[PDB]
Amino acid sequence: YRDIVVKKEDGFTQIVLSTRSTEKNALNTEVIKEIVNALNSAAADDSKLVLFSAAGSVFCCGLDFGYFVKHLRNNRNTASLEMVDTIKNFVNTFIQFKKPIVVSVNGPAIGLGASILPLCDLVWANEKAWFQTPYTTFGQSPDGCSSITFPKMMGKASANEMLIAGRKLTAREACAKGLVSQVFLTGTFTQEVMIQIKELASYNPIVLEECKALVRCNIKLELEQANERECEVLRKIWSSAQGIESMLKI
Amino acid sequence: TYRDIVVKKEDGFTQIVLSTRSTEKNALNTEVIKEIVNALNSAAADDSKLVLFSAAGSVFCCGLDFGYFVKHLRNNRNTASLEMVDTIKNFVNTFIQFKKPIVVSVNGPAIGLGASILPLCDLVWANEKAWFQTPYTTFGQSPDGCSSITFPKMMGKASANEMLIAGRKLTAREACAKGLVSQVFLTGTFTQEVMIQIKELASYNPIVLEECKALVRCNIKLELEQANERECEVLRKIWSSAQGIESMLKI
Amino acid sequence: YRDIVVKKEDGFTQIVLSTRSTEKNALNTEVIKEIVNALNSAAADDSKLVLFSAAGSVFCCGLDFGYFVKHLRNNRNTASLEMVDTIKNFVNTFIQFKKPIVVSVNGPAIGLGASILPLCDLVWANEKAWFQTPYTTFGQSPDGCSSITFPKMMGKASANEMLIAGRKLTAREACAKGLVSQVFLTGTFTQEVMIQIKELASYNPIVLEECKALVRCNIKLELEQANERECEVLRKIWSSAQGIESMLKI
Ligand SMILES: [Cl-]
Ligand SMILES: [Cl-]
Ligand SMILES: [Cl-]
Repeated sequence: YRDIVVKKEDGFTQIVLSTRSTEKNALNTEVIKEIVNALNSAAADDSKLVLFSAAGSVFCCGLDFGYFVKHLRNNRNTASLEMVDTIKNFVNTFIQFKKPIVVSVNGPAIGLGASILPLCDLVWANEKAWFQTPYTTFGQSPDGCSSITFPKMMGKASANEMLIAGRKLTAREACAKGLVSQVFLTGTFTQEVMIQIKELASYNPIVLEECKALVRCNIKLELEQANERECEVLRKIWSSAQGIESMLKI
Repeated sequence: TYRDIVVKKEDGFTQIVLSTRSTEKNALNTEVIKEIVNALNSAAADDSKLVLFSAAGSVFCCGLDFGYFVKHLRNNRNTASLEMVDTIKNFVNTFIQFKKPIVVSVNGPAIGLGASILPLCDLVWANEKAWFQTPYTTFGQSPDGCSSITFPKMMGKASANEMLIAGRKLTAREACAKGLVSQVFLTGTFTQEVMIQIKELASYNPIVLEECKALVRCNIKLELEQANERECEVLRKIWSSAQGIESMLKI
Repeated sequence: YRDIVVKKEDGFTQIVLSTRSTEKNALNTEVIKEIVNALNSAAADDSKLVLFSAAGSVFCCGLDFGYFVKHLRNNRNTASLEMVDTIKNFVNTFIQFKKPIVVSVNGPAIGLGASILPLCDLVWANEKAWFQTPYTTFGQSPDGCSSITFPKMMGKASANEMLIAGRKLTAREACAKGLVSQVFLTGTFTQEVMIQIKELASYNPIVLEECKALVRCNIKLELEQANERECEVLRKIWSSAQGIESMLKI
């Protein structure tokens, strides 16, 4: 791996976002493929859970648009179709993943950076982290199943303040909305996380998987279907003159 | 031309102002419902990217005008309840089918049917002094506007029932904590803040706006139509009963 | 009876948990069979609604596992089936119940004492009450349909802070999450519940039965299947060696 660090500790595996092929941990095709491959290996591991974290001032600014736009500019529906396929499979990996994923957010989560969070099982955020899905600004419709997961958590109209209006949520605001599930003090953030993760790793593996399987059970199909619907709209938008024009805006 | 509402076709948005003259406090009667349906239908058809739905006076909407309805019900109960139920069902259905985003601006109390329609819109912008109430149990009715499912969806069932059964009032800030309101504004800058935020929304791409709304409502639109049918059948039963009329007369 | 008091007042029946057979209103087979009997009776009453309350320092500390681990020790195959069957029928009684159930929580609600709350219609809690489902310390999968009701009400990530992380919620934070529906000041708690309950019981019977029917019809089938799936998983955990090893800790 070039763009992530994977550390298999006592009963859990840390996947750390730490990109060098991109800035601010943006996701290009190759970063996404390392994540998918690291997750696939943790699934085959004897890890009980995954900690998903990031290094740097930003957690994840989401899709690297500079990278995708260059590909989209030799033409056409092709680059469009490939990029959606990549996003589709990325989101699905999270949807299908059987072990708990605890996400540690120590900086802004933006776009696909924020929209995959509700696909995880616990979301622990530094009080300094913030969250946004500036879709209307990007000129796209929702990704990461957010068209269903934001309304389920916070209700339609609060979901829309993020999906339609593009508003930033502080960590505390996102937690009252259900997007973050626990807020931590900045000074002691990383040690607070490790202590609580080692506690979680100390529990029984069968009860952790069975609890996730029972919460997973009814929601999985809905998420697969949301992802499919989201991807179909992105295919349409990203192969339109309009959609391409929008992605080109910085 | 409209008697009870004002429609403003603005820069990339349509503005529908509830401003009734034939009822008090923006109460809804048959005639006010039909104008609103009509205005929505026209906004659906023209090149507005979105609708701003608002009100004038000291209340947003006090819901159904029961003084107006109990008079017809008193004359022919079987026939008048079918009518009442048809117009409400179709009022609600108009909001369920509307494909463009509806932003509602609430600048005073929203009561009964005036609160229960809010969850069918897309953003709910409230002045800090607005409050919200569905006193169905006080009125002597069951839920309307799909609130039987939209309130449990946004709040959880028990919190839903504090509004649906217990008849409790929510300030704008506590309605915001429960998902019914989505943004709260200081009273001093309410309408100017609303107007700037609406123009920035109207600056966005129409296809992005409508696709996003379509995606969000996809797995729920059927559920809403079905709730509205269920609700209105119970309402038909209650408003055609001796107890129902009596309850309505005491409002 | 022995462990409960039934009080049939003007338009409502009150069921009071005050256990002598267990400590802190914990549930054994006998306490559970009494609650089921009271409920079935109340369903046949002319009462418009049920008030469910408790006496003592705690509301309900959940399953009495010191009682259960005992009978599981010798006959480790069929004592589990017996235990899960009692639990499944206890939960089903709430799922099926047709009149409103208001629950009054005047102290901690722990484990199955907490997870049955979402099955009732209103949950009035003293500000001093707190809520916990410490399943992963118990070493069990969720019970009471918490696998679907906690996620539905508060979002999946917030739900897992309870389901997986075993976190305690005060009455106020349980109210922000949708689990409690009204918090009361402690000095007048009792007075206020009785006043508000007689208020509710003064409403038209037809309209109370119908708001409950309109809320209930969309969700009951889901609740029944969650119960079935939760019970199956508990069959397995509680009959396994590591399960019984878990059940031993007070
Ligand atoms: Cl950096
Ligand atoms: Cl006025
Ligand atoms: Cl005691």
